[PDB]
Amino acid sequence: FVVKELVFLVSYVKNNAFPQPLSSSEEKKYLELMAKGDEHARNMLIEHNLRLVAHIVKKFENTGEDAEDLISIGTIGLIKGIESYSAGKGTKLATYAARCIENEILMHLRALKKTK
Amino acid sequence: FVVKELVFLVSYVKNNAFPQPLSSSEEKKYLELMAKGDEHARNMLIEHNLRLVAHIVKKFENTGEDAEDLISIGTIGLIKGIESYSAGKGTKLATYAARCIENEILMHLRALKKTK
Amino acid sequence: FVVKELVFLVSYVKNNAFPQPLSSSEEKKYLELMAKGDEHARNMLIEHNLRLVAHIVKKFENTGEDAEDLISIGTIGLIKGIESYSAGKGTKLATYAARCIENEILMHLRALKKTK
Amino acid sequence: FVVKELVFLVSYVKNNAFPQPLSSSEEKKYLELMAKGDEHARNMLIEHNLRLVAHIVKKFENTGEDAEDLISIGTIGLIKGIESYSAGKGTKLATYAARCIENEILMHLRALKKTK
Amino acid sequence: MNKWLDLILKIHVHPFLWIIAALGLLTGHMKALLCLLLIVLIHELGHAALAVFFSWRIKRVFLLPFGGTVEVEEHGNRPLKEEFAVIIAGPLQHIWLQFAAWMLAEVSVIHQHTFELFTFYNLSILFVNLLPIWPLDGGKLLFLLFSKQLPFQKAHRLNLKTSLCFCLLLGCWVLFVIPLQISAWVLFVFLAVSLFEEYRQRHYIHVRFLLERYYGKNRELEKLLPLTVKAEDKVYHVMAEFKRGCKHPIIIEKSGQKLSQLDENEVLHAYFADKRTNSSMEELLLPY
Amino acid sequence: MNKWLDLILKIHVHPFLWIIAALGLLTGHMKALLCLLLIVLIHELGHAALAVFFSWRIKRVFLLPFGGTVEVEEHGNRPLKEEFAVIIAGPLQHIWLQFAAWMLAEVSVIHQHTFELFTFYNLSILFVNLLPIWPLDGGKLLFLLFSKQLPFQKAHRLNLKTSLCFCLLLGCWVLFVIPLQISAWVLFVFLAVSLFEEYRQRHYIHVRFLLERYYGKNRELEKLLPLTVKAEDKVYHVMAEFKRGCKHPIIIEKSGQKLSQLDENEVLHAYFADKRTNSSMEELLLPY
Amino acid sequence: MNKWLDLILKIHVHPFLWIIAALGLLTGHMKALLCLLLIVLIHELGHAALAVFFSWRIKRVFLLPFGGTVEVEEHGNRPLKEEFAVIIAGPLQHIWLQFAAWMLAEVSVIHQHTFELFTFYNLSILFVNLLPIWPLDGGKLLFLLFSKQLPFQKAHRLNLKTSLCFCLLLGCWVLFVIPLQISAWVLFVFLAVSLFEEYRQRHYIHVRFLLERYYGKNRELEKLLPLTVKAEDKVYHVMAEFKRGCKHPIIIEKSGQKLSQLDENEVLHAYFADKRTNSSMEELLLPY
Amino acid sequence: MNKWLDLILKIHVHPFLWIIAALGLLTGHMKALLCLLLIVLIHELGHAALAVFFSWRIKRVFLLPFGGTVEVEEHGNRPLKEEFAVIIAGPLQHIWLQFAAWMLAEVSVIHQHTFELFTFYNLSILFVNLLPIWPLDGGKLLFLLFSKQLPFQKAHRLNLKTSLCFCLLLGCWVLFVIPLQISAWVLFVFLAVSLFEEYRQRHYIHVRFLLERYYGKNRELEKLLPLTVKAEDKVYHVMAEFKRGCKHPIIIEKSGQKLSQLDENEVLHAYFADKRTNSSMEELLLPY
Ligand SMILES: CCCCCCCCCCC(CCCCCCCCCC)(CO[C@H]1O[C@@H](CO)[C@H](O[C@@H]2O[C@@H](CO)[C@H](O)[C@@H](O)[C@@H]2O)[C@@H](O)[C@@H]1O)CO[C@H]1O[C@@H](CO)[C@H](O[C@@H]2O[C@@H](CO)[C@H](O)[C@@H](O)[C@@H]2O)[C@@H](O)[C@H]1O
Ligand SMILES: CCCCCCCCCCC(CCCCCCCCCC)(CO[C@H]1O[C@@H](CO)[C@H](O[C@@H]2O[C@@H](CO)[C@H](O)[C@@H](O)[C@@H]2O)[C@@H](O)[C@@H]1O)CO[C@H]1O[C@@H](CO)[C@H](O[C@@H]2O[C@@H](CO)[C@H](O)[C@@H](O)[C@@H]2O)[C@@H](O)[C@H]1O
Ligand SMILES: CCCCCCCCCCC(CCCCCCCCCC)(CO[C@H]1O[C@@H](CO)[C@H](O[C@@H]2O[C@@H](CO)[C@H](O)[C@@H](O)[C@@H]2O)[C@@H](O)[C@@H]1O)CO[C@H]1O[C@@H](CO)[C@H](O[C@@H]2O[C@@H](CO)[C@H](O)[C@@H](O)[C@@H]2O)[C@@H](O)[C@H]1O
Ligand SMILES: CCCCCCCCCCC(CCCCCCCCCC)(CO[C@H]1O[C@@H](CO)[C@H](O[C@@H]2O[C@@H](CO)[C@H](O)[C@@H](O)[C@@H]2O)[C@@H](O)[C@@H]1O)CO[C@H]1O[C@@H](CO)[C@H](O[C@@H]2O[C@@H](CO)[C@H](O)[C@@H](O)[C@@H]2O)[C@@H](O)[C@H]1O
Ligand SMILES: CCCCCCCCCCCCCCCC(=O)OC[C@H](COP(=O)(O)OCCN)OC(=O)CCCCCCCCCCCCCCC
Ligand SMILES: CCCCCCCCCCCCCCCC(=O)OC[C@H](COP(=O)(O)OCCN)OC(=O)CCCCCCCCCCCCCCC
Repeated sequence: FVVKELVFLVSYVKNNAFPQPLSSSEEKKYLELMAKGDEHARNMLIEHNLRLVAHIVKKFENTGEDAEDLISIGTIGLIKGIESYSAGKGTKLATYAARCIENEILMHLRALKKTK
Repeated sequence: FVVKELVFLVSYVKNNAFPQPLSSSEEKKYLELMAKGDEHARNMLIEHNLRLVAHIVKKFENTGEDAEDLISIGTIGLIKGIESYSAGKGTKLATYAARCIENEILMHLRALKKTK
Repeated sequence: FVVKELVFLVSYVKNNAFPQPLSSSEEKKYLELMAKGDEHARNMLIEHNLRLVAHIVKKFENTGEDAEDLISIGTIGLIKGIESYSAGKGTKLATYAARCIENEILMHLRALKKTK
Repeated sequence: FVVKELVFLVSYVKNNAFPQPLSSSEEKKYLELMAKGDEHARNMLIEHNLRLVAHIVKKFENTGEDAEDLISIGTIGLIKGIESYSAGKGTKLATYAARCIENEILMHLRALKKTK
Repeated sequence: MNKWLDLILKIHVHPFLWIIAALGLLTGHMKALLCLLLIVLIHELGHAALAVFFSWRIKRVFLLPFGGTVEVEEHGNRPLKEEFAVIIAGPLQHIWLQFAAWMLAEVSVIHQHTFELFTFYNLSILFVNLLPIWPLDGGKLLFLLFSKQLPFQKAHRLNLKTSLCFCLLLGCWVLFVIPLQISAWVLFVFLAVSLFEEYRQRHYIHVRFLLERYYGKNRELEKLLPLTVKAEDKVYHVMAEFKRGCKHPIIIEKSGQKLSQLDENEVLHAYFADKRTNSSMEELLLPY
Repeated sequence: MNKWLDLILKIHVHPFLWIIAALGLLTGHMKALLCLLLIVLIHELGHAALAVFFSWRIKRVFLLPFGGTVEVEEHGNRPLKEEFAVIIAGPLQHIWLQFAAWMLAEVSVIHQHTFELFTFYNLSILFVNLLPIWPLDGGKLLFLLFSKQLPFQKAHRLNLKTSLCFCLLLGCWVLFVIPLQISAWVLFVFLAVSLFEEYRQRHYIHVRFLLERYYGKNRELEKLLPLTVKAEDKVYHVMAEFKRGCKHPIIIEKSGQKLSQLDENEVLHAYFADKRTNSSMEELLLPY
Repeated sequence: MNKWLDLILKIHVHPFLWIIAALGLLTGHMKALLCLLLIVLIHELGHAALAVFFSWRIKRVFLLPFGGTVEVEEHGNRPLKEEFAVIIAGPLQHIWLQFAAWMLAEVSVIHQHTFELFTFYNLSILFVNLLPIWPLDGGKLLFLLFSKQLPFQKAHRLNLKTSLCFCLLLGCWVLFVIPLQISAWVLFVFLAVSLFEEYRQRHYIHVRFLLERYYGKNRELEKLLPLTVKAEDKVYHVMAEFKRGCKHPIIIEKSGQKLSQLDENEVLHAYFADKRTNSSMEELLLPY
Repeated sequence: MNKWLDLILKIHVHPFLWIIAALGLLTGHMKALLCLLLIVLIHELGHAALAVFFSWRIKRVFLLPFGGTVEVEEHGNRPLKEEFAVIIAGPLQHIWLQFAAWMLAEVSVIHQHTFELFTFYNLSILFVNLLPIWPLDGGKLLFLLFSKQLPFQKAHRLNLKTSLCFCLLLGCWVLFVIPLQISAWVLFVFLAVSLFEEYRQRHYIHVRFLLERYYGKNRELEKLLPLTVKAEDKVYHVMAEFKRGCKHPIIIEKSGQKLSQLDENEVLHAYFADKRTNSSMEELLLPY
């Protein structure tokens, strides 16, 4: 009776999951604060880099593993990489973290294969 | 009365805040004059590169500090880079000025962190 | 009757005359297969470069000669360039093909001028 | 009486004066027919290159000379360049013709200065 | 078919279609817009699926402001059966649309006055697209018959002539009956432009056909039909007497009495290997 | 001072909305466009203001063709009160909007007919944006209600089930009962797409929640609730039974006998820093 | 054959004409837009056809917001008959246009009111395009008439003076008598700009004419008219007194006495090839 | 002035102005369009000429769909007299336009009903552009008086506050009196946007002013006014007490009794040479 003249529309808040990558200025400041002591800088550094493990886990798909173990091991590898960064070697943090996470997942896979 | 038809048109003069970047021939002439020694050419060279100060200041946000001191320090860095510029290396002036501004801002930030 | 409203819409399949230019990785694969020996790969490589022949023929206008023999000679030049192509020099295939087209057309034009 | 509803419009033929520059294919053909013998090729070559003298003469302006002699001797220099072209040296016809015409006008200026 | 899903995922849309949709949204003609979009989309998806099945080279599925197209990249280089089956997959598919519409109307999911509009639009689009004008779908069905009855070049030219005559007849009919109805004028202009663009590349089409015939992969080998040709014509003038989907052994005639029998292989090798384009055929018996 | 101006420098407009407005201006739909735009803009500015006040990381205030959206980057991170305050700010501005409209109409600035349309749209949007379907605003309130009674993983699974059931019922209704209503098909499709995308990312939310929990430095410690575990399940099953904003001492059960309490911080330390995962609490009870 | 299609691939449209047509379609000005476009297009296609037939170097068929233009690259090059035939082709198509319109209106395809507007526009454009102002069409006919009687330089100066006087009179009338008439200010400004641009380039035309004359190889030799010169003026003054399409033997006057005739080819050869300029005919009478 | 001709030769035009002109051409409002274009063009040319005379840095003369602008590149770095003379050159120029219009009407070149429209539009544009709101032309005339009476920063802030108050008053007046007349709303939103954009760069404006004051070329050296400041405030806070077009010797006060007298030269050299930004001034008497 009142329908056909409603116009529904919508308004929401859309909580994102992966923060946008940091620019070329905040990473150095956060690293310096971490060097002088700041755990919040470490939290932001490990939170602003979830896209890497997001594509890495899907790249290791169609092999017969549940997603929880893969994502957990990827986050552990990301912590490994971010904790022991040596930026003076002349490289980007992204490739170092990707190498660390893929190597750690390879270690997990080798351990699983040896156990099986 | 006759208010129904007025056609509110505008006519004014627009004052730009940051002058648009300058070309190469007369900027080389400006550096030659500065080497010879002239304050006006130095003033034009300084004021034509405030756009860089604007960008590097705005991208250093997300820190909580006010913009007045950051703007002043950026201007000091730009003037220091202009005065101490060396053309023998073989690089563009803008990159050297931006790097000098970045170094000055990082140095002042480290000093502020130490004195906090 | 009901001719007043028909809405003449169209639905068909469009046959391109010249296929759009091909990428680099699978073209290198095509050359490797041709070196191994395959007629189909040669056919694809030849028919993906008819656009160059079209341009060379159209810019060789303003002469009075018909287009049939020019098109045939351009195709012969293209097949000669593709068959005799050498990758050791270190240049793009398209430039070599176009140069072969130009050389073949000039060679035939000299004989045509000598005959008439 | 009939006016205010006219709509004038226009249709003409607009005879150009300077032909558009030749592309990268007709010049070699015209040179070849000139080598084997064709005065029409020479006419086309000296007609399609009349754009250069237009700016050459204006670049020798504000010196106190009537444009008639300047343009006549510029065409004379263009004939100089076209007749004595040696394209095997690895250069463009345009710069050779420009050098020849400017040298010819400089010779005229020197002769006039010596006579005066 | 995964490639079918990839094709569906990347359908392009012309910018003017968005403006047409926005205009129809603010006025109240959305039902007809959805009906037409659904009909055209399914009609094109049928073509796309039957093209993917035979492993052709599809580039992009497009939605013009006046219909939709599939931009395949094969012209005059495929066997007749494939080029018939791909074409016939469109009109042979409105049947299941009609049946589904009838069933849904009978179940009373949709009202009565909606079921009539869909049937009218469906039948009208089928009948319009069944017209015998290139490219549409009747012209590409008549061209196959012509090529089966005549050589390639003659069939191509006859198709062009008949299509042009029918296009002028349709234009005159539109002018005398209904000068209005913009859609008719748009269709007429599109037909004329497409006919001109296709006529501009006959030589390149023939060249593609000949090069395809050279590297023949022996696709379901066919019969052999001999040709009675004298040894006084040009080789390019006898190459234009090849029938699609067949083999043409050559019989060489010299002054009334034939000399010998020639095959397509050696003459094709001479034309595309010896750089002998348009010299002669009297010495093809003993080339060198 | 300056944060609000920074917020003002974040608004973006979708390209299709420009065309929608441009076509609406010409056709004559102007008394409704302003009302809809103003209502949506205020309803979103409320969220933006109470998100900026609590120091959240805004990204855009994007305005869509079928509504508006604000984008933050805080999923399962901030405490309950912050999220409740941010969410409730939406369905509150309508009260003062209606009050201001009534005041403006009492002194006769807007005609009586205009007042009816504005209040109609206001109430309609307010009641539509309260449905218990994710994300909207009803679904988020229901999720907040669930998170205060149940563990986090169960509260994220049951919400996804309930929203799916409600969306399926709504879709069935809107397709098979109501005639057309183009403005509701968009809502249904958007709800389905958002629900599917949310379902596809159920593990990253959990890992982010765990990381946030581990990195709390005396972040206003609160209600203490000890928990008990058995020797069968690993540490992962223990971690799944956590509640938002609560510290849970763990009782180690050695097959009937209880040794002592287990701190949460040491469990997280062994899971993340000590790298001592893939083991049961029996190994945890006897570490290095 | 193919030349006409090549011509068809040369038409260009100014960007402002697209906006003009788009706005005219919506406002309701459609019965006049087609008439104007068709008349202009045919009036220019006549020029294009009889320019292509005589093997001229067309560049575009550009269509302007206030009319149309075709661009060639032959200034003072081709003989008189070619230019006369090309020019006269314009104000001739209107006859068959009017005949066809009358025939189409007699069988009642177009209403009587439409017929009046078309013939009004046809006659108006035909009579406007015959004014004796450069370039138009009357000015070029007057230039041909002057050239067939007078030396080339005088025929190029007197025409430029007369066209300037006529344009000044027209400008005075249109500015100080008729009220506004925006469609005439454009015509006046365009005429003034074209006249100034043509006046600024009065020497390149002469040098092109001389170059064309020198490079004629028995190009249909015609009427012979000997000329006489004196010892005072140089060779430049002798060259200025040349007529189009005529060979002029020159009598050398040695202060009252006449030596013999002087060939034109040898004079041109000494001027261009022998490099022997900047001298009087006395030096020419005693060459190397 | 050759630079004036160069400026006139390269006037830019916004694309929407062409569409407005095309719409006016097909409806019949061309006389008013020409009147407004002429008035705005001359009003802007006056500013351009008086800016070129003083050798400023002009960039481009622009024609927006609602007026015209001159984009100079000088802000807060010029003597007061120049920035007054350049501003006053606009309104002081409608007088000769009015006189010429009156004379032309009296000679009977133009009718009576055209002379009234021009006068109405001219006076209306002058009165509208004389309003005291930044940027317009009344705001830039009040700001000069404020800067002559107050220091630079305080004058800037007071100007911003008064301009904002007047903008809100004008908006309320427009809303209550005439909701229609799109031009008023366009002017209002333009004023608001310009005010916001100008307020966003106060610090950069002040920095430019200080840098210009550093390399002072002694432009008509003026009086000296001492400042009573104590040696306990920041140097940046006392730098904000400089008056435009004046010299400010510094008097340093230390515990009631002044210490010595300081000039701008040494303090400015310390600020821009010694890297001492915001430390203190108690040691400026004996820096190092
Ligand atoms: C971020 C903000 C975004 C805002 C967007 C622009 C907002 C523009 C609103 C446009 C819109 C809804 C469009 C919704 C689409 C949004 C979904 C987005 C999807 C994106 C892909 C609202 O239109 C309303 O506007 C009101 C103001 O004018 C009017 O109602 C007021 O009520 C009085 C009471 O007091 C007031 O007194 C009085 O003043 C008004 O009468 C009406 O115009 C109408 O109610 C158009 O409504 C449409 O409804 C359909 C019938 O279903 C109509 O269909 C046709 O109607 C017949 C007439 O032809 C035809 O014969 C028939 O064949 C066909 O059925 C359309 O005609 C059209 O009317
Ligand atoms: C990739 C997809 C592409 C889709 C394109 C758009 C498809 C949308 C179709 C739109 C469209 C066809 C026109 C197509 C022209 C565009 C051609 C496109 C070429 C692009 C370059 C709808 O046509 C159908 O729409 C149906 C909607 O319900 C209605 O059918 C009904 O449904 C059931 C109810 O009971 C029944 O069962 C059924 O019996 C009914 O008949 C009817 O409106 C009609 O049948 C527009 O309608 C057209 O007809 C009339 C008004 O009707 C208008 O005449 C105007 O009248 C004056 C009074 O204003 C105007 O002053 C004047 O201006 C003009 O004279 C037209 O101007 C136009 O408006
Ligand atoms: C490459 C081809 C380019 C073609 C361009 C598009 C062609 C579109 C033509 C548009 C155009 C001329 C525009 C010329 C500009 C070109 C110059 C270019 C310069 C570029 C920078 C022709 O318009 C004609 O079109 C005819 C067809 O409709 C109509 O006349 C037919 O006659 C009957 C007899 O039989 C027929 O029976 C019947 O059918 C028609 O009545 C009329 O519309 C008119 O005569 C518009 O005319 C304009 O005239 C002015 C009065 O000076 C009018 O001003 C206003 O009039 C009042 C009404 O508001 C206002 O109250 C008043 O305030 C104001 O005075 C305008 O209104 C407008 O009318
Ligand atoms: C860089 C240069 C920028 C120049 C911009 C354009 C300047 C062109 C001015 C155009 C314009 C002002 C409107 C401006 C709005 C645009 C604001 C621009 C903002 C850009 C974002 C002309 O306004 C003047 O034009 C004069 C032309 O002669 C006439 O004056 C006369 O001249 C002498 C004769 O005797 C006398 O002496 C003198 O006494 C006369 O008065 C009058 O028309 C008027 O004075 C448009 O006129 C407007 O008024 C009326 C119709 O009149 C229209 O109302 C419509 O009526 C309904 C019936 O259709 C419509 O249904 C409805 O829709 C609408 O209600 C308006 O809609 C609009 O048409
Ligand atoms: C695979 C793609 C599907 C192809 C066939 C589906 C469409 C057939 C034609 C129906 C009309 C065209 C709809 C355009 C919009 C319109 O016109 O109206 C839209 C009508 C409005 O109904 P109403 O307002 O008239 O009455 C309203 C009285 N309650 O709601 C619809 O129909 C929605 C579409 C049906 C919903 C199911 C979706 C498809 C399911 C599978 C279909 C069956 C498959 C085969 C089963 C064996
Ligand atoms: C330097 C730039 C010039 C500035 C001043 C010129 C304009 C003053 C205002 C006149 C009305 C504005 C015209 C807009 C179009 C319009 O409105 O109509 C346009 C009117 C139509 O006249 P009509 O249809 O009403 O009657 C028609 C009855 N016959 O023809 C004009 O006027 C054309 C403009 C005048 C022509 C001379 C050009 C300028 C010469 C120099 C001017 C004098 C200089 C100082 C002399 C001491």
